[PDB]
Amino acid sequence: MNITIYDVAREANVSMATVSRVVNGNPNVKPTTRKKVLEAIERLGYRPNAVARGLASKKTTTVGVIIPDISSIFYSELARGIEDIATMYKYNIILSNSDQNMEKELHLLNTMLGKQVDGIVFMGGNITDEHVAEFKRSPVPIVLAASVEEQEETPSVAIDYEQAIYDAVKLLVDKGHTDIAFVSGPMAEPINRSKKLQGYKRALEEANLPFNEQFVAEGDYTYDSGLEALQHLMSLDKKPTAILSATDEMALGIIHAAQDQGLSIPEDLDIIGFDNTRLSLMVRPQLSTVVQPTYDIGAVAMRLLTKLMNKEPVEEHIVELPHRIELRKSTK
Amino acid sequence: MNITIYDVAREANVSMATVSRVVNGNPNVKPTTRKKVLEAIERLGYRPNAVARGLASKKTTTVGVIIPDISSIFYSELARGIEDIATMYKYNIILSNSDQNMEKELHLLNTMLGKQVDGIVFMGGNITDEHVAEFKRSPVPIVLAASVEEQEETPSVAIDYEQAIYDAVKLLVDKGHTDIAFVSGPMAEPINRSKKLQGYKRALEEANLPFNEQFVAEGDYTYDSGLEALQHLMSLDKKPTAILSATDEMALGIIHAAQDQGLSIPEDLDIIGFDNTRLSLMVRPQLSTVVQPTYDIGAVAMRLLTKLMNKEPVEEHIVELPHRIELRKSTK
Amino acid sequence: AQKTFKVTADSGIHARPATVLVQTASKYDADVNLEYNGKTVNLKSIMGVMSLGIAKGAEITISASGADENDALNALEETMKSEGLGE
Amino acid sequence: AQKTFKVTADSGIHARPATVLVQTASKYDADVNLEYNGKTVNLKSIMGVMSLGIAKGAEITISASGADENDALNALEETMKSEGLGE
DNA sequence: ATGGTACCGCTTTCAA
DNA sequence: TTGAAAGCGGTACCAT
Repeated sequence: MNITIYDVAREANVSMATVSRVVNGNPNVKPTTRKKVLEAIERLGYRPNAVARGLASKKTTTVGVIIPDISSIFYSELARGIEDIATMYKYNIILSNSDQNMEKELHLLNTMLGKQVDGIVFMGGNITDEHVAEFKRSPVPIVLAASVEEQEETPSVAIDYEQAIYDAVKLLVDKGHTDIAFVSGPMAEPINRSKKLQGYKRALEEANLPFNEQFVAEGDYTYDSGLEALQHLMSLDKKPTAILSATDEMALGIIHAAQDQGLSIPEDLDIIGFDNTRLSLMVRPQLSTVVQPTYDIGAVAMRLLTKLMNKEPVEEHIVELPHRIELRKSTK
Repeated sequence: MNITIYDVAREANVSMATVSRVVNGNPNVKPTTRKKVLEAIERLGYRPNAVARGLASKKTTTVGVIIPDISSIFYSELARGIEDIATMYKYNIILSNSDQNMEKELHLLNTMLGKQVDGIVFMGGNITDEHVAEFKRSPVPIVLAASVEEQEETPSVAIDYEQAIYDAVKLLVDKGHTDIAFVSGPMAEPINRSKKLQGYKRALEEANLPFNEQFVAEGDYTYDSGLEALQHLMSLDKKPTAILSATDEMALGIIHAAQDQGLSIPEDLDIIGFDNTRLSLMVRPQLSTVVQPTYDIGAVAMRLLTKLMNKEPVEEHIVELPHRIELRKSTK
Repeated sequence: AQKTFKVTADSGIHARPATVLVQTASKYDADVNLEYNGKTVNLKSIMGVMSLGIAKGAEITISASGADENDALNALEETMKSEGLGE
Repeated sequence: AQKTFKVTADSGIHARPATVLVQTASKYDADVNLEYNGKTVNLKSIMGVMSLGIAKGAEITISASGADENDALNALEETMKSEGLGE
């Protein structure tokens, strides 16, 4: 039987309508009245009922976060930026795992939308045309984090995954390597087949090097799929001189898979991972990687959302954060 | 006013009350009547407003999760569990990082309590007498995940940390070790000072082996605090023959920092981790660790909470899940 | 109904996979149970199944009595292999 | 009221630390600003700062100008050395 | 199978 | 400043 503003309104010989004013810090309240009702709110241990407020104010100070799998090492970090900037801006968060499953991603969107969220941050892997339609249907701002949306319709925030893989491939050729392989992730995702892959095949025909349609291994970000990715590659006759992994977890699988075959790093081969997570630094040797400001990608995303949610004008919706390459020991 | 239940009622030519039943799925509807409104709901692109329901039904079908840091390999994996079991029971999550900061923890407690959550899954490192008194005066049930509460008076789900470290130490004694060292986490936390450490000390006690203060290295969970810890123990005159880390992070911090000093694991030094995380099978050599059903903990935590929320009775408020020890290559 | 298995998953009857099973069991009217090492728990319960600790290389029984006590067993069985949790 | 620093940070201005600095600036009424490689962004704007893509090495200039540009530049220094972000 | 209708706790004009 | 009252979108008990 929670105590509402009515009880406080009674416990202070004032109108519930003014109790409200105090609570939200309304200026037009005589010091005597305020201070009188403030000690009353405490004398009853009153806590405002957000739901009640949200029905009336149409504002819930809560954004929705649709993330594939919060257990990951990548997204979990992203979630930190997202979560942390939202707190800065007094916004609670509703986290929910989609597991890259579409029926789920859309269902969640609806659920959060239903719970009257002031905005949403969508971290998807396959934003189809159907997502766009759903997105365009949200009454509140929707921001994309570290995702690849072909349509270019929803305001996203991430790094150039195309130019990112390119820089790497280049640096690799810019050091002698000619037979370089790329272990991507599920090609089913538009970020692999259309952004990471392109930057790989592009930087090759850009260096004359003939595209080797057998140096493109398809992993799944797993530590094992990367292990088996290096075993398949070192099976062909024309075995790669250096390999580029779409992420760190596949990169580590590769380093170890080689050492498991007696191969030595970086002596025998040169590996370069991606994302640059705590993982690419807790290995022997240490993993070289295309640095991706995961936290910054989420924190920025949440920042940009804060803007849209406040209707405040925002120049350019699609944002791109700067990326770089950090070599450790998996490269000579 | 924008496409509300009342709009559907007129449109489907029925009454608010009836529409509500259809929306909710009440069986007392004529197959012809339901159809009418379902099509009207469709034709009007109606989405029921959960906030409204919230105020009316006195429950938001959402639970607040106060976790210290979502970017933690462990805390993150733990969260997932809680989350997969929340969807299972038609529940939503409000995630928020406390960073073991008491002030922030007791705060978020309220924020959520005001947000009218149906329940809370709290996760901390130092549940004080206040937290407790705070937890006991919650209008909703609260369940602690993977935490330690000396006052054992709040339904929690976790493993017997004191027994874990013990069985690991003991397993090492039985291997012939006479100088076993312990690398813990911050002693401030009762899980280290009061549980794991005492488990370690109680092990040598029943092993009739003397307690060597110097064999207790206090990490901070940091994969780096581990390297720095291995060093200090090797700095001693009489070095340990095997070391036990309270976390996998510090464990790899032990392994690598050793392999670097030359020592060769396991043939030179025995090492056992704790938590059995993803890092376990992602190191070289494989890390032998105490298995903790991290996922299960948050999962059984969320389920124990669904029970309490549904005012249904339960056997033993405090629950404890089994823990085993997966031995790998880091152990002879 | 009945059918014993031998967990193959290193993780065993835990994590996400274990969840799938508890759920797949909740979809049938037939009270589905789970016995292991001597004790029997309600397989349509998360706390029960997990509090078991069924580690890899272990035997368990999966009963089911009531309406859908047959098609049920088939289901759980199909999942047990679709999630690499023993035959 | 300004002062240059030499990003001692291992990762530069990114992650939480970055957030820490940006927030410190928001603590004051003054118009705290940051300059880098010929580009001045508000130090109170998570976006402006994190968009410059700072990293170990490259030196920066933290501006300031307000009824409290003093205590402000001081605080900014604190955190700047609290998270090992230059000096 | 339906319609009627007090609330649910708080925000927001509108007047006094 | 301060109070009175109309909602906001639903739910649920009560009638019909």
